[PDB]
Amino acid sequence: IIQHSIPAVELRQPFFPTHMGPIKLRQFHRPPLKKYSFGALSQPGPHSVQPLLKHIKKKAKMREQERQASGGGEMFFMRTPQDLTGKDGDLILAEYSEENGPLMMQVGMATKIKNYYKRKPGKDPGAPDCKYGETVYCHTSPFLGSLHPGQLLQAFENNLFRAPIYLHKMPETDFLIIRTRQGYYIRELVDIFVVGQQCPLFEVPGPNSKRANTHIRDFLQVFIYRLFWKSKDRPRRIRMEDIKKAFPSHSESSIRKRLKLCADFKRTGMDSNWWVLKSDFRLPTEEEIRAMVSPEQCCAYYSMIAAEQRLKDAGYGEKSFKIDDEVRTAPWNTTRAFIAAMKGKCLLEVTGVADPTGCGEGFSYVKIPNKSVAEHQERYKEECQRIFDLQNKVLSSTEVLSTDTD
Amino acid sequence: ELESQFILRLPPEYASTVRRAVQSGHVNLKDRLTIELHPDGRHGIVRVDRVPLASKLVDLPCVMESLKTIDKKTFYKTADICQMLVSTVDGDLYPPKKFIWNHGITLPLKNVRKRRFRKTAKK
Repeated sequence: IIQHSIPAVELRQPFFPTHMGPIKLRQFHRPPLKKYSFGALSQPGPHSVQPLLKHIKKKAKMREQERQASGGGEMFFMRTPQDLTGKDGDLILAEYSEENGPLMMQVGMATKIKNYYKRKPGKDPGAPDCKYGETVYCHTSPFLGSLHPGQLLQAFENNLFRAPIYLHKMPETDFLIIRTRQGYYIRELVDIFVVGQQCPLFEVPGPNSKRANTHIRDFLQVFIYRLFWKSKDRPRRIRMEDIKKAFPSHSESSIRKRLKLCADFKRTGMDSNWWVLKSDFRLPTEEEIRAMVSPEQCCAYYSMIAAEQRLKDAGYGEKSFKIDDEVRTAPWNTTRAFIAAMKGKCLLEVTGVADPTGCGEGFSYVKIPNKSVAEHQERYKEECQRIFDLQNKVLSSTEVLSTDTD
Repeated sequence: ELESQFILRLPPEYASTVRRAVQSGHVNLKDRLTIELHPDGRHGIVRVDRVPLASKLVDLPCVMESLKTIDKKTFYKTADICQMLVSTVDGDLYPPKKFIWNHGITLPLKNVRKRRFRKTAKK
Protein backbone atom coordinates (compact mmCIF):
# COMPACT_ATOMS: atom_id res chain seq x y z
CA ILE A 1 0.00 0.00 0.00
CA ILE A 2 1.49 3.31 -1.20
CA GLN A 3 0.38 6.61 0.25
CA HIS A 4 1.62 9.56 -1.80
CA SER A 5 2.03 13.08 -0.44
CA ILE A 6 -1.01 15.33 -0.52
CA PRO A 7 0.31 17.61 -3.30
CA ALA A 8 0.85 14.55 -5.50
CA VAL A 9 -2.45 12.90 -4.63
CA GLU A 10 -4.08 16.21 -5.57
CA LEU A 11 -2.11 16.40 -8.85
CA ARG A 12 -0.98 19.97 -8.03
CA GLN A 13 1.28 21.99 -10.35
CA PRO A 14 4.22 22.10 -10.72
CA PHE A 15 4.52 18.55 -9.37
CA PHE A 16 2.23 17.35 -12.17
CA PRO A 17 2.70 19.53 -15.27
CA THR A 18 -0.43 20.04 -17.39
CA HIS A 19 1.49 20.40 -20.62
CA MET A 20 5.07 19.79 -21.80
CA GLY A 21 6.53 21.12 -25.07
CA PRO A 22 9.23 19.29 -27.09
CA ILE A 23 12.05 20.91 -25.08
CA LYS A 24 10.53 19.88 -21.72
CA LEU A 25 9.94 16.35 -23.07
CA ARG A 26 13.60 16.05 -24.08
CA GLN A 27 14.58 17.32 -20.63
CA PHE A 28 12.03 15.09 -18.83
CA HIS A 29 13.34 14.35 -15.34
CA ARG A 30 16.51 16.28 -16.20
CA PRO A 31 15.63 19.92 -15.38
CA PRO A 32 18.49 22.25 -16.12
CA LEU A 33 19.47 25.03 -13.69
CA LYS A 34 17.64 28.09 -15.04
CA LYS A 35 18.51 31.67 -14.07
CA TYR A 36 16.15 33.54 -11.75
CA SER A 37 14.62 36.85 -12.93
CA PHE A 38 14.14 38.21 -9.42
CA GLY A 39 14.96 37.34 -5.82
CA ALA A 40 18.34 37.08 -4.11
CA LEU A 41 19.91 34.59 -6.53
CA SER A 42 18.93 36.63 -9.60
CA GLN A 43 21.74 38.99 -8.54
CA PRO A 44 25.34 38.69 -9.77
CA GLY A 45 28.31 37.67 -7.64
CA PRO A 46 28.89 35.14 -4.83
CA HIS A 47 26.02 33.88 -2.74
CA SER A 48 26.18 32.18 0.66
CA VAL A 49 25.70 28.42 0.95
CA GLN A 50 23.78 27.88 4.22
CA PRO A 51 24.05 25.06 6.81
CA LEU A 52 20.97 22.95 7.53
CA LEU A 53 22.04 20.97 10.64
CA LYS A 54 20.06 23.01 13.20
CA HIS A 55 17.06 23.03 10.88
CA ILE A 56 17.25 19.25 10.23
CA LYS A 57 17.34 18.40 13.96
CA LYS A 58 14.54 20.85 14.76
CA LYS A 59 12.18 19.42 12.11
CA ALA A 60 12.84 15.84 13.20
CA LYS A 61 12.14 16.94 16.80
CA MET A 62 8.92 18.83 15.89
CA ARG A 63 7.66 15.84 13.86
CA GLU A 64 8.31 13.38 16.72
CA GLN A 65 6.47 15.63 19.17
CA GLU A 66 3.48 15.86 16.85
CA ARG A 67 3.66 12.06 16.79
CA GLN A 68 3.63 11.73 20.58
CA ALA A 69 0.92 14.38 20.83
CA SER A 70 -1.69 12.10 19.19
CA GLY A 71 -0.51 10.07 21.07
CA GLY A 72 1.85 7.59 19.50
CA GLY A 73 1.89 5.17 16.60
CA GLU A 74 2.02 6.08 12.94
CA MET A 75 1.74 9.56 11.49
CA PHE A 76 1.61 10.81 7.92
CA PHE A 77 3.78 13.90 7.51
CA MET A 78 3.75 14.78 3.79
CA ARG A 79 0.74 17.13 3.73
CA THR A 80 2.03 20.35 2.14
CA PRO A 81 4.50 21.25 -0.62
CA GLN A 82 6.76 22.56 2.16
CA ASP A 83 6.97 19.04 3.65
CA LEU A 84 8.54 17.84 0.37
CA THR A 85 11.69 19.99 0.63
CA GLY A 86 15.13 18.36 0.63
CA LYS A 87 15.96 20.71 3.51
CA ASP A 88 14.85 18.25 6.21
CA GLY A 89 14.19 14.57 6.94
CA ASP A 90 16.72 11.84 6.21
CA LEU A 91 17.78 11.86 2.56
CA ILE A 92 19.02 9.22 0.13
CA LEU A 93 20.11 9.51 -3.51
CA ALA A 94 19.05 7.05 -6.19
CA GLU A 95 20.93 6.94 -9.50
CA TYR A 96 19.01 5.21 -12.32
CA SER A 97 21.08 2.92 -14.53
CA GLU A 98 18.47 3.06 -17.36
CA GLU A 99 18.90 6.26 -19.36
CA ASN A 100 15.10 6.50 -19.69
CA GLY A 101 13.28 3.83 -17.68
CA PRO A 102 9.71 3.02 -18.72
CA LEU A 103 8.13 4.61 -15.58
CA MET A 104 9.38 7.38 -13.30
CA MET A 105 7.92 9.04 -10.20
CA GLN A 106 7.06 12.74 -10.04
CA VAL A 107 8.17 14.87 -7.09
CA GLY A 108 5.85 14.17 -4.17
CA MET A 109 5.27 10.50 -4.93
CA ALA A 110 6.26 7.71 -2.55
CA THR A 111 8.07 4.40 -2.91
CA LYS A 112 8.99 1.65 -0.46
CA ILE A 113 12.27 -0.19 -0.07
CA LYS A 114 11.86 -3.95 0.34
CA ASN A 115 14.69 -6.23 1.40
CA TYR A 116 14.05 -9.54 -0.36
CA TYR A 117 15.74 -12.45 1.38
CA LYS A 118 15.77 -16.18 0.65
CA ARG A 119 16.30 -18.44 3.66
CA LYS A 120 19.27 -20.78 3.85
CA PRO A 121 18.31 -24.44 4.06
CA GLY A 122 17.59 -25.92 7.47
CA LYS A 123 18.20 -23.55 10.36
CA ASP A 124 18.10 -20.02 8.98
CA PRO A 125 18.95 -17.39 11.64
CA GLY A 126 17.25 -14.66 9.59
CA ALA A 127 18.09 -11.97 7.07
CA PRO A 128 20.98 -9.53 7.62
CA ASP A 129 19.81 -6.11 8.76
CA CYS A 130 19.94 -3.13 6.39
CA LYS A 131 19.89 0.59 7.19
CA TYR A 132 16.87 1.06 4.94
CA GLY A 133 13.71 -0.84 4.10
CA GLU A 134 11.60 -3.70 5.38
CA THR A 135 12.71 -7.35 5.10
CA VAL A 136 10.56 -9.66 2.98
CA TYR A 137 10.99 -13.42 3.17
CA CYS A 138 10.22 -14.80 -0.26
CA HIS A 139 9.99 -18.39 -1.41
CA THR A 140 9.17 -17.25 -4.96
CA SER A 141 11.11 -14.55 -6.79
CA PRO A 142 9.55 -11.14 -7.50
CA PHE A 143 12.20 -10.80 -10.25
CA LEU A 144 13.03 -12.56 -13.54
CA GLY A 145 15.79 -14.54 -11.86
CA SER A 146 15.62 -16.38 -8.54
CA LEU A 147 17.35 -15.46 -5.30
CA HIS A 148 19.98 -17.93 -4.08
CA PRO A 149 19.72 -19.27 -0.50
CA GLY A 150 21.08 -16.71 1.95
CA GLN A 151 20.93 -13.94 -0.64
CA LEU A 152 19.65 -10.49 0.32
CA LEU A 153 18.55 -8.13 -2.47
CA GLN A 154 17.24 -4.61 -1.82
CA ALA A 155 14.59 -3.12 -4.09
CA PHE A 156 12.32 -0.17 -4.81
CA GLU A 157 8.70 -1.24 -4.75
CA ASN A 158 5.67 0.86 -5.73
CA ASN A 159 2.73 0.89 -8.12
CA LEU A 160 4.79 1.91 -11.15
CA PHE A 161 7.67 -0.54 -10.94
CA ARG A 162 9.87 -2.75 -8.83
CA ALA A 163 13.62 -2.50 -9.31
CA PRO A 164 16.64 -3.93 -7.57
CA ILE A 165 18.76 -1.31 -5.90
CA TYR A 166 22.32 -1.47 -4.59
CA LEU A 167 23.62 0.66 -1.71
CA HIS A 168 26.80 2.64 -2.41
CA LYS A 169 28.83 5.39 -0.69
CA MET A 170 28.75 8.98 -1.92
CA PRO A 171 32.23 10.13 -2.95
CA GLU A 172 34.03 12.17 -0.26
CA THR A 173 34.20 15.11 -2.67
CA ASP A 174 30.44 15.50 -3.08
CA PHE A 175 27.65 17.41 -1.34
CA LEU A 176 24.02 18.13 -2.09
CA ILE A 177 23.20 21.76 -2.90
CA ILE A 178 19.59 22.90 -2.62
CA ARG A 179 18.90 26.06 -4.60
CA THR A 180 15.96 28.42 -4.24
CA ARG A 181 15.23 31.99 -5.30
CA GLN A 182 16.26 32.96 -1.74
CA GLY A 183 19.59 31.17 -1.30
CA TYR A 184 21.69 28.02 -1.45
CA TYR A 185 21.67 25.34 1.25
CA ILE A 186 24.03 22.39 1.64
CA ARG A 187 23.56 18.91 3.07
CA GLU A 188 25.91 16.02 3.59
CA LEU A 189 24.57 12.94 1.84
CA VAL A 190 26.32 9.57 2.27
CA ASP A 191 23.86 6.92 1.03
CA ILE A 192 23.33 6.62 -2.72
CA PHE A 193 21.59 3.68 -4.36
CA VAL A 194 22.22 2.45 -7.89
CA VAL A 195 18.88 1.49 -9.45
CA GLY A 196 18.93 -1.52 -11.79
CA GLN A 197 16.53 -2.11 -14.67
CA GLN A 198 12.82 -1.70 -13.85
CA CYS A 199 10.21 -4.43 -13.68
CA PRO A 200 7.22 -2.34 -14.81
CA LEU A 201 4.00 -2.94 -12.87
CA PHE A 202 1.98 -0.29 -14.65
CA GLU A 203 1.20 -0.35 -18.37
CA VAL A 204 2.23 2.71 -20.42
CA PRO A 205 -0.39 3.63 -23.08
CA GLY A 206 0.35 4.00 -26.79
CA PRO A 207 0.15 7.36 -28.59
CA ASN A 208 -3.50 8.16 -29.46
CA SER A 209 -4.79 4.98 -27.81
CA LYS A 210 -8.26 5.15 -26.23
CA ARG A 211 -6.56 4.95 -22.85
CA ALA A 212 -4.29 7.97 -23.59
CA ASN A 213 -7.19 10.04 -24.93
CA THR A 214 -9.36 9.15 -21.97
CA HIS A 215 -6.53 10.21 -19.65
CA ILE A 216 -5.92 13.72 -21.03
CA ARG A 217 -9.66 14.26 -21.08
CA ASP A 218 -10.04 13.21 -17.41
CA PHE A 219 -6.93 15.18 -16.32
CA LEU A 220 -8.30 18.29 -18.06
CA GLN A 221 -11.60 17.67 -16.28
CA VAL A 222 -9.82 17.48 -12.92
CA PHE A 223 -7.90 20.72 -13.59
CA ILE A 224 -11.21 22.43 -14.40
CA TYR A 225 -12.99 21.29 -11.20
CA ARG A 226 -9.97 22.42 -9.18
CA LEU A 227 -10.16 25.82 -10.90
CA PHE A 228 -13.76 26.24 -9.74
CA TRP A 229 -12.74 25.15 -6.23
CA LYS A 230 -10.01 27.80 -6.14
CA SER A 231 -12.37 30.57 -7.25
CA LYS A 232 -13.38 32.82 -4.36
CA ASP A 233 -16.23 34.36 -6.33
CA ARG A 234 -19.83 33.32 -5.50
CA PRO A 235 -21.09 31.90 -7.81
CA ARG A 236 -17.72 30.34 -8.68
CA ARG A 237 -16.30 31.26 -12.05
CA ILE A 238 -13.19 30.60 -14.13
CA ARG A 239 -11.53 32.04 -17.21
CA MET A 240 -11.01 30.16 -20.49
CA GLU A 241 -7.65 31.91 -20.76
CA ASP A 242 -6.38 30.15 -17.62
CA ILE A 243 -7.32 26.74 -19.00
CA LYS A 244 -5.85 27.49 -22.45
CA LYS A 245 -2.58 28.62 -20.85
CA ALA A 246 -2.34 25.27 -18.98
CA PHE A 247 -3.41 23.26 -22.02
CA PRO A 248 -2.05 25.24 -25.03
CA SER A 249 -2.43 22.25 -27.39
CA HIS A 250 -6.17 21.99 -26.78
CA SER A 251 -8.60 23.82 -29.07
CA GLU A 252 -11.01 26.21 -27.37
CA SER A 253 -13.79 24.01 -28.79
CA SER A 254 -12.56 20.90 -27.01
CA ILE A 255 -12.27 22.85 -23.76
CA ARG A 256 -15.86 24.10 -24.19
CA LYS A 257 -16.87 20.40 -24.20
CA ARG A 258 -15.50 19.86 -20.70
CA LEU A 259 -17.26 23.07 -19.55
CA LYS A 260 -20.69 22.73 -21.11
CA LEU A 261 -22.11 20.39 -18.47
CA CYS A 262 -20.96 22.29 -15.39
CA ALA A 263 -20.87 25.95 -16.44
CA ASP A 264 -22.45 28.85 -18.35
CA PHE A 265 -20.68 31.30 -20.64
CA LYS A 266 -21.18 34.89 -19.44
CA ARG A 267 -20.39 37.49 -22.12
CA THR A 268 -19.09 40.95 -21.21
CA GLY A 269 -18.03 43.97 -23.26
CA MET A 270 -14.32 43.08 -23.14
CA ASP A 271 -12.16 40.25 -24.50
CA SER A 272 -12.26 38.45 -21.19
CA ASN A 273 -15.37 36.47 -20.37
CA TRP A 274 -16.23 34.09 -17.60
CA TRP A 275 -17.54 30.59 -17.24
CA VAL A 276 -19.82 30.61 -14.21
CA LEU A 277 -20.67 27.40 -12.34
CA LYS A 278 -24.30 26.33 -12.90
CA SER A 279 -26.37 26.76 -9.71
CA ASP A 280 -27.77 23.21 -9.95
CA PHE A 281 -24.36 21.61 -10.58
CA ARG A 282 -22.77 20.04 -7.50
CA LEU A 283 -19.00 20.38 -7.48
CA PRO A 284 -17.23 17.05 -6.84
CA THR A 285 -15.64 16.59 -3.43
CA GLU A 286 -11.86 16.45 -2.88
CA GLU A 287 -12.23 12.69 -2.42
CA GLU A 288 -14.20 12.28 -5.66
CA ILE A 289 -11.77 14.37 -7.71
CA ARG A 290 -8.81 12.29 -6.50
CA ALA A 291 -10.60 9.10 -7.57
CA MET A 292 -10.86 10.47 -11.13
CA VAL A 293 -7.15 10.35 -11.98
CA SER A 294 -4.23 8.94 -10.01
CA PRO A 295 -0.57 10.05 -9.90
CA GLU A 296 0.35 6.68 -11.48
CA GLN A 297 -1.90 7.33 -14.49
CA CYS A 298 -0.19 10.71 -15.01
CA CYS A 299 3.22 8.97 -14.82
CA ALA A 300 2.18 6.40 -17.45
CA TYR A 301 0.98 9.21 -19.73
CA TYR A 302 4.10 11.33 -19.23
CA SER A 303 6.18 8.29 -20.14
CA MET A 304 4.36 7.93 -23.45
CA ILE A 305 4.59 11.53 -24.64
CA ALA A 306 8.26 11.79 -23.67
CA ALA A 307 9.07 8.59 -25.55
CA GLU A 308 6.95 9.80 -28.47
CA GLN A 309 8.99 12.98 -28.60
CA ARG A 310 12.32 11.07 -28.58
CA LEU A 311 11.04 8.87 -31.41
CA LYS A 312 10.04 11.89 -33.56
CA ASP A 313 13.48 13.42 -32.94
CA ALA A 314 15.08 10.18 -34.22
CA GLY A 315 13.05 10.35 -37.43
CA TYR A 316 10.32 7.85 -36.55
CA GLY A 317 6.92 9.09 -37.69
CA GLU A 318 3.50 8.44 -36.17
CA LYS A 319 2.96 5.80 -38.88
CA SER A 320 5.76 3.75 -37.26
CA PHE A 321 3.73 3.51 -34.02
CA LYS A 322 6.70 -5.49 -38.89
CA ILE A 323 8.12 -3.02 -36.37
CA ASP A 324 11.39 -1.01 -36.24
CA ASP A 325 13.99 -1.85 -33.55
CA GLU A 326 13.79 1.61 -32.02
CA VAL A 327 9.99 1.40 -31.74
CA ARG A 328 10.43 -1.86 -29.77
CA THR A 329 12.22 0.11 -27.08
CA ALA A 330 9.17 2.33 -26.55
CA PRO A 331 7.57 2.05 -23.08
CA TRP A 332 4.17 1.12 -24.49
CA ASN A 333 5.81 -1.95 -26.03
CA THR A 334 8.24 -2.92 -23.26
CA THR A 335 5.74 -2.50 -20.41
CA ARG A 336 3.03 -4.36 -22.35
CA ALA A 337 5.44 -7.19 -23.09
CA PHE A 338 6.72 -7.47 -19.51
CA ILE A 339 3.26 -7.39 -17.91
CA ALA A 340 1.84 -9.99 -20.31
CA ALA A 341 4.77 -12.26 -19.44
CA MET A 342 4.19 -11.70 -15.73
CA LYS A 343 0.61 -12.95 -16.22
CA GLY A 344 1.90 -16.04 -18.05
CA LYS A 345 0.44 -14.92 -21.39
CA CYS A 346 3.86 -15.23 -23.14
CA LEU A 347 7.62 -15.30 -22.65
CA LEU A 348 10.25 -12.59 -23.20
CA GLU A 349 13.08 -12.41 -25.74
CA VAL A 350 15.46 -11.45 -22.88
CA THR A 351 18.41 -11.26 -25.28
CA GLY A 352 17.53 -8.66 -27.90
CA VAL A 353 17.44 -5.12 -29.23
CA ALA A 354 15.44 -3.69 -26.31
CA ASP A 355 18.23 -4.39 -23.76
CA PRO A 356 18.60 -0.87 -22.31
CA THR A 357 22.29 -1.34 -21.40
CA GLY A 358 23.31 -2.23 -24.96
CA CYS A 359 25.87 -4.64 -23.48
CA GLY A 360 24.03 -7.71 -22.17
CA GLU A 361 23.55 -6.62 -18.57
CA GLY A 362 19.87 -5.86 -19.01
CA PHE A 363 16.73 -7.56 -20.31
CA SER A 364 15.03 -7.14 -23.69
CA TYR A 365 11.29 -6.89 -23.01
CA VAL A 366 9.89 -8.29 -26.29
CA LYS A 367 7.11 -10.91 -26.47
CA ILE A 368 7.88 -14.43 -27.62
CA PRO A 369 5.18 -17.16 -27.57
CA ASN A 370 4.90 -19.86 -24.89
CA LYS A 371 5.63 -22.40 -27.70
CA SER A 372 11.04 -29.85 -25.68
CA VAL A 373 8.50 -27.41 -24.27
CA ALA A 374 10.02 -28.17 -20.89
CA GLU A 375 13.34 -27.30 -22.50
CA HIS A 376 11.85 -24.14 -24.02
CA GLN A 377 10.87 -22.78 -20.61
CA GLU A 378 14.01 -24.04 -18.88
CA ARG A 379 16.10 -22.10 -21.41
CA TYR A 380 14.08 -18.97 -20.77
CA LYS A 381 14.65 -19.33 -16.98
CA GLU A 382 18.35 -20.12 -17.48
CA GLU A 383 18.88 -16.97 -19.54
CA CYS A 384 16.83 -14.82 -17.16
CA GLN A 385 18.85 -16.20 -14.28
CA ARG A 386 22.20 -15.46 -15.93
CA ILE A 387 21.33 -11.80 -16.68
CA PHE A 388 19.71 -11.38 -13.27
CA ASP A 389 22.95 -12.53 -11.60
CA LEU A 390 25.14 -10.47 -13.95
CA GLN A 391 23.24 -7.24 -13.16
CA ASN A 392 23.41 -7.82 -9.37
CA LYS A 393 27.13 -8.52 -9.52
CA VAL A 394 28.06 -5.51 -11.72
CA LEU A 395 25.84 -2.95 -10.03
CA SER A 396 26.83 -4.02 -6.46
CA SER A 397 30.56 -4.05 -7.26
CA THR A 398 32.89 -1.45 -5.76
CA GLU A 399 35.59 -2.06 -8.37
CA VAL A 400 37.25 1.13 -9.67
CA LEU A 401 37.21 1.48 -13.49
CA SER A 402 39.23 3.22 -15.46
CA THR A 403 38.09 5.96 -17.83
CA ASP A 404 37.45 4.86 -21.41
CA THR A 405 39.72 7.13 -23.51
CA ASP A 406 37.63 6.80 -26.73
CA GLU B 1 7.92 26.18 -7.84
CA LEU B 2 9.96 22.97 -7.80
CA GLU B 3 13.05 23.03 -5.60
CA SER B 4 16.26 22.95 -7.63
CA GLN B 5 18.98 20.49 -6.52
CA PHE B 6 22.46 19.67 -7.79
CA ILE B 7 25.76 18.07 -6.76
CA LEU B 8 28.75 20.15 -5.66
CA ARG B 9 32.08 18.39 -6.18
CA LEU B 10 35.19 19.81 -4.53
CA PRO B 11 38.86 18.83 -4.70
CA PRO B 12 39.46 16.41 -1.77
CA GLU B 13 41.49 18.85 0.39
CA TYR B 14 38.71 21.44 0.16
CA ALA B 15 35.95 18.87 0.51
CA SER B 16 37.40 17.87 3.88
CA THR B 17 37.37 21.45 5.15
CA VAL B 18 33.77 21.93 4.04
CA ARG B 19 32.53 18.55 5.37
CA ARG B 20 33.76 19.33 8.91
CA ALA B 21 31.96 22.68 8.64
CA VAL B 22 28.69 21.05 7.50
CA GLN B 23 28.98 18.58 10.40
CA SER B 24 29.65 21.26 13.05
CA GLY B 25 26.54 23.07 11.82
CA HIS B 26 28.06 26.50 12.51
CA VAL B 27 26.17 29.42 10.96
CA ASN B 28 29.40 30.90 9.53
CA LEU B 29 29.45 28.19 6.84
CA LYS B 30 27.45 30.83 4.95
CA ASP B 31 30.58 33.00 4.68
CA ARG B 32 33.08 30.12 4.48
CA LEU B 33 31.40 28.65 1.34
CA THR B 34 29.94 30.74 -1.47
CA ILE B 35 28.99 30.04 -5.07
CA GLU B 36 29.11 32.47 -7.95
CA LEU B 37 27.73 31.52 -11.35
CA HIS B 38 28.86 33.49 -14.39
CA PRO B 39 26.37 34.87 -16.98
CA ASP B 40 27.07 32.00 -19.46
CA GLY B 41 25.37 29.49 -17.13
CA ARG B 42 28.28 27.07 -17.32
CA HIS B 43 31.26 28.58 -15.50
CA GLY B 44 31.53 29.86 -11.96
CA ILE B 45 33.63 30.28 -8.83
CA VAL B 46 33.26 28.42 -5.57
CA ARG B 47 34.97 30.06 -2.58
CA VAL B 48 36.16 28.09 0.46
CA ASP B 49 37.37 30.44 3.22
CA ARG B 50 37.74 33.12 0.50
CA VAL B 51 39.86 30.84 -1.74
CA PRO B 52 38.41 30.93 -5.28
CA LEU B 53 38.09 27.64 -7.19
CA ALA B 54 37.41 27.64 -10.95
CA SER B 55 34.11 25.84 -11.47
CA LYS B 56 32.11 24.31 -14.28
CA LEU B 57 28.45 23.18 -14.32
CA VAL B 58 28.25 19.78 -16.05
CA ASP B 59 25.40 17.55 -17.26
CA LEU B 60 25.24 14.11 -15.60
CA PRO B 61 24.19 11.13 -17.79
CA CYS B 62 21.92 9.33 -15.28
CA VAL B 63 18.78 10.71 -13.75
CA MET B 64 19.27 10.87 -10.01
CA GLU B 65 16.49 11.36 -7.44
CA SER B 66 16.78 12.64 -3.91
CA LEU B 67 14.25 10.98 -1.64
CA LYS B 68 13.37 11.97 1.92
CA THR B 69 12.21 9.62 4.65
CA ILE B 70 10.99 9.67 8.24
CA ASP B 71 10.82 5.93 9.02
CA LYS B 72 13.47 4.65 6.56
CA LYS B 73 10.89 2.38 4.88
CA THR B 74 8.64 4.80 2.95
CA PHE B 75 10.42 7.37 0.75
CA TYR B 76 9.21 10.59 -0.94
CA LYS B 77 10.86 12.06 -4.04
CA THR B 78 12.00 15.65 -3.43
CA ALA B 79 13.79 16.32 -6.73
CA ASP B 80 15.39 15.20 -9.99
CA ILE B 81 19.16 15.79 -10.04
CA CYS B 82 20.97 15.87 -13.37
CA GLN B 83 23.81 18.41 -12.99
CA MET B 84 27.05 18.77 -11.02
CA LEU B 85 29.13 21.85 -10.20
CA VAL B 86 32.74 20.72 -10.47
CA SER B 87 35.39 22.86 -8.76
CA THR B 88 39.08 22.44 -9.56
CA VAL B 89 42.26 23.92 -8.09
CA ASP B 90 43.49 25.15 -11.48
CA GLY B 91 41.59 26.78 -14.33
CA ASP B 92 40.44 30.20 -15.48
CA LEU B 93 38.31 31.86 -12.80
CA TYR B 94 36.91 34.06 -15.61
CA PRO B 95 36.92 32.02 -18.87
CA PRO B 96 36.57 34.09 -22.12
CA LYS B 97 29.95 19.41 -25.01
CA LYS B 98 32.85 20.01 -22.68
CA PHE B 99 29.88 20.31 -20.28
CA ILE B 100 28.78 16.72 -20.79
CA TRP B 101 29.83 14.43 -17.94
CA ASN B 102 30.51 10.83 -19.02
CA HIS B 103 30.24 9.03 -15.69
CA GLY B 104 27.53 8.38 -13.17
CA ILE B 105 28.26 9.40 -9.59
CA THR B 106 28.53 5.77 -8.38
CA LEU B 107 31.32 3.28 -9.11
CA PRO B 108 29.54 0.88 -11.46
CA LEU B 109 28.29 3.69 -13.71
CA LYS B 110 31.80 4.62 -14.82
CA ASN B 111 31.66 5.33 -18.55
CA VAL B 112 27.83 4.85 -18.55
CA ARG B 113 27.33 6.90 -21.69
CA LYS B 114 29.86 4.95 -23.74
CA ARG B 115 29.51 1.46 -22.27
CA ARG B 116 26.12 1.01 -20.62
CA PHE B 117 23.57 3.04 -22.57
CA ARG B 118 21.86 1.53 -25.61
CA LYS B 119 22.39 4.14 -28.35
CA THR B 120 19.52 5.43 -30.49
CA ALA B 121 19.20 4.32 -34.12
CA LYS B 122 17.93 7.11 -36.46
CA LYS B 123 15.50 6.94 -39.45
